Amino acid sequence: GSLARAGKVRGQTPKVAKQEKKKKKTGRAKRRMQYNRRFVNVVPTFGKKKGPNANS
Amino acid sequence: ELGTDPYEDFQENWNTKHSSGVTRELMRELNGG
Amino acid sequence: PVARSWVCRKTYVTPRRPFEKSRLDQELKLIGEYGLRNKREVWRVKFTLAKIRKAARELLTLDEKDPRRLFEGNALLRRLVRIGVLDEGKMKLDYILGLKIEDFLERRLQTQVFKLGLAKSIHHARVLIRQRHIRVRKQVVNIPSFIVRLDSQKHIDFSLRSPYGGGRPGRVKRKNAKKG
Amino acid sequence: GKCRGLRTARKLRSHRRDQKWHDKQYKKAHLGTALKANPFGGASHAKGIVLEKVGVEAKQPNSAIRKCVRVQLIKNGKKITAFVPNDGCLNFIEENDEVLVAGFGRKGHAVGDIPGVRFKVVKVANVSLLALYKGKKERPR
RNA sequence: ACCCACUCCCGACCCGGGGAGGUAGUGACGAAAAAUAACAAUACAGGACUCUUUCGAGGCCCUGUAAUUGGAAUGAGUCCACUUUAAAUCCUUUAACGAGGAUCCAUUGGAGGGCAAGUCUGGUGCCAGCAGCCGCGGUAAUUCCAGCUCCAAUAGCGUAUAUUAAAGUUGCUGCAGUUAAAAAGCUCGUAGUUGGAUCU
Ligand SMILES: [Mg+2]
Ligand SMILES: [Mg+2]
Ligand SMILES: [Mg+2]
Ligand SMILES: [Mg+2]
Ligand SMILES: [Mg+2]
Ligand SMILES: [Mg+2]
Ligand SMILES: [Mg+2]
Ligand SMILES: [Mg+2]
Ligand SMILES: [Mg+2]
Ligand SMILES: [Mg+2]
Ligand SMILES: [Mg+2]
Ligand SMILES: [Mg+2]
Ligand SMILES: [Mg+2]
Ligand SMILES: [Mg+2]
Ligand SMILES: [Mg+2]
Ligand SMILES: [Mg+2]
Ligand SMILES: [Mg+2]
Ligand SMILES: [Mg+2]
Ligand SMILES: [Mg+2]
Ligand SMILES: [Mg+2]
Ligand SMILES: [Mg+2]
Ligand SMILES: [Mg+2]
Ligand SMILES: [Mg+2]
Ligand SMILES: [Mg+2]
Repeated sequence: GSLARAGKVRGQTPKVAKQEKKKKKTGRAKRRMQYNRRFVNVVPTFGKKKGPNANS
Repeated sequence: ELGTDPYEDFQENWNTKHSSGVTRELMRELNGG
Repeated sequence: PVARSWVCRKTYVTPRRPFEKSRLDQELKLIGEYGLRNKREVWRVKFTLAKIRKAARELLTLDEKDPRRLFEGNALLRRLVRIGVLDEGKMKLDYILGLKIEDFLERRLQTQVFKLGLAKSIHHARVLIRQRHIRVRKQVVNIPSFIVRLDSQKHIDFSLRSPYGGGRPGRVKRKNAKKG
Repeated sequence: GKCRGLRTARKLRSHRRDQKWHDKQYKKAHLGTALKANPFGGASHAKGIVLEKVGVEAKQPNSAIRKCVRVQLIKNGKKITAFVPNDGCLNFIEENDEVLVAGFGRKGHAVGDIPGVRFKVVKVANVSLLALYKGKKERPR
């Protein structure tokens, strides 16, 4: 078929610049944060388990 | 506020496109994992 | 032909199932409790324990009076008691199967520095060890995975050259004193 | 049933050796016709010259136009249809270019909607398609 | 590229020679150890503890989160010297300099299921594209193109191909043959395989 529409969508998406974020920790520090967030720091729940990236 | 009901979601979308998701949600409501 | 050696081996095995929730939770609990860098350090100790268990199980299929069993199980039990995972009263060959990975994790230099009060945290203990502040009876050791023998347990201290063990003040103290 | 005599080793071994030929994969690997018919000749990758650009219609129930290239291999001269997988990467390939081609992932079997296509383009003009797509390297020119 | 200093070999030889060999250079084939931060005070939040029945109460303790404060510890680097070696290099040892955005910035693949992790927002509209497989996309896309956030391993992570386990889907252990693929139309018969008790 016609090959003129190649790259149509990727060339239509409006450009958005990434924002500036503080650098993430690496190595042992990242694992310490994960351990403190998943097990050490827990709030009481009523059985409705939510995922880490739940929204609405 | 009570927003989402896993039981209703499964019972309605069990045969729809979003079945594999809602099932995965329902188990989280049941087994606590 | 060359005069080199090519003997080497791996020290860990990856799990068969990449994404298992229970295994991930257990491994992350171990890493958090003992301040390990990554999952590979857990797998290394798991491999060591697996090898020990395999040897013990292979020696338990022989007759009790077999000379090789008597010679080699005695050596294995002696080494286990020497490193401190086993006890003197439990020096039978069956008790080896009752060992767990936490017993081997408790004998690292990183956890022993923290348990002896030299450091106020396990991560602080690892930092102190890696920065050449800890010595083992004469020698400055900076390897966190160092396995402390029983007879060396009493002989962990600060190094004589460390600012903590009576040495010269560090770079920051000297610079700040020069400031004022 | 099977023979369970103590002196039947020859019979058992001969029967197993003869019945291994009814396995599709064993016969494919040990017959030599598949290796002869394979355009790569057993290689993981190959280099070719882009003869032209083509568009292949996706099989039903999907509807699309998959962008592919007809190329000719350098070592044996065979002609091959390769897939250029990304959004808009077909504009990174020019005619008479030299490209590196690898398998599609199913060991000579077609993948997905694309009918009869078992190869994909990896590098064009000695630079990887991923670098061009992510804007890390430019075409040599 | 450097050397016969080591290991050994040859010669009439204690002395000569050796791209054999050794030492450096390239080297993410691959294997081992192991940095990318630690602590304290505040400012919030939880638990235990007590007294107060409840509103409550606290440096009274323990634990978490802050481009909020503070001063301590360091090696990556620059670089005297010694040591190393045939002469060097590297490692080790040591002077001096050397960290707050400690900008001395960790990446590779994913976020429907298999399989850990968002039917959040903006585009596109069976197009572009994704997708190992099932599948998604035809105006409210959990799957495309992006932003944010979240997962997995980590100085490593994807892809293509050969191969092993998974395969009790080549079955000796250990598979099947009524209807899912399957027992020769029937009988005889050589080789092969197998072969009833009994002797102190
Ligand atoms: Mg076929
Ligand atoms: Mg479709
Ligand atoms: Mg010599
Ligand atoms: Mg000489
Ligand atoms: Mg040479
Ligand atoms: Mg040579
Ligand atoms: Mg390695
Ligand atoms: Mg860094
Ligand atoms: Mg990413
Ligand atoms: Mg996305
Ligand atoms: Mg999945
Ligand atoms: Mg899941
Ligand atoms: Mg289909
Ligand atoms: Mg829309
Ligand atoms: Mg949308
Ligand atoms: Mg196999
Ligand atoms: Mg098996
Ligand atoms: Mg098969
Ligand atoms: Mg069996
Ligand atoms: Mg079968
Ligand atoms: Mg049939
Ligand atoms: Mg019949
Ligand atoms: Mg006969
Ligand atoms: Mg008999």
